[PDB]
Amino acid sequence: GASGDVCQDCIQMVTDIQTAVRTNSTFVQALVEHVKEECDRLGPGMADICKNYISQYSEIAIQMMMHMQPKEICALVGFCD
Amino acid sequence: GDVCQDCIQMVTDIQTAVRTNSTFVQALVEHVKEECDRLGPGMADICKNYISQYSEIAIQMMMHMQPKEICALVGFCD
Ligand SMILES: CCN(CC)CCC[C@@H](C)Nc1ccnc2cc(Cl)ccc12
Repeated sequence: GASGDVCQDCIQMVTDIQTAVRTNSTFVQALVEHVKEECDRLGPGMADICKNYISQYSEIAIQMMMHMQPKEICALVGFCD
Repeated sequence: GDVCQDCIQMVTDIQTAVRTNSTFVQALVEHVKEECDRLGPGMADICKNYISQYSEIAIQMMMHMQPKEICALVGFCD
């Protein structure tokens, strides 16, 4: 059903994200920089803290993500199971 | 390019799931709240409260945005 379609879509997306992290040298940098820019949407005070949190934990989060299976990442976010 | 299209496909199906499955949103929000426990004591409650404060906003914004817009917002497209 529809929930089942979302799960498979997530597995497909996550598999390709991992292939991008391994084969595209500018992928991670472009994503992290973009998410830092999105911190501006939260507030004047919140944006500075948000940007600092991403800078601090981005590498570890990507490294953690890379040692997980696509279905595990999707089950973690809630798109699978 | 593949990631962008995968995101558009996933987001289109999420919007279909929200419109056709009456328990989808509730199950997702409750699941993400349960995942806050991985942050351990102290941080778990702060995380659960952030979910309870932004879930409606995030879901409504997501339901009124096009799949490509949501994907460009997260950074998977453009
Ligand atoms: C929320 C914190 N995140 C960082 C992204 C840590 C992710 C750690 C866990 C869930 N992932 C996992 C990593 C490795 N094996 C697993 C096996 C099972 Cl059954 C479930 C989850 C697993």
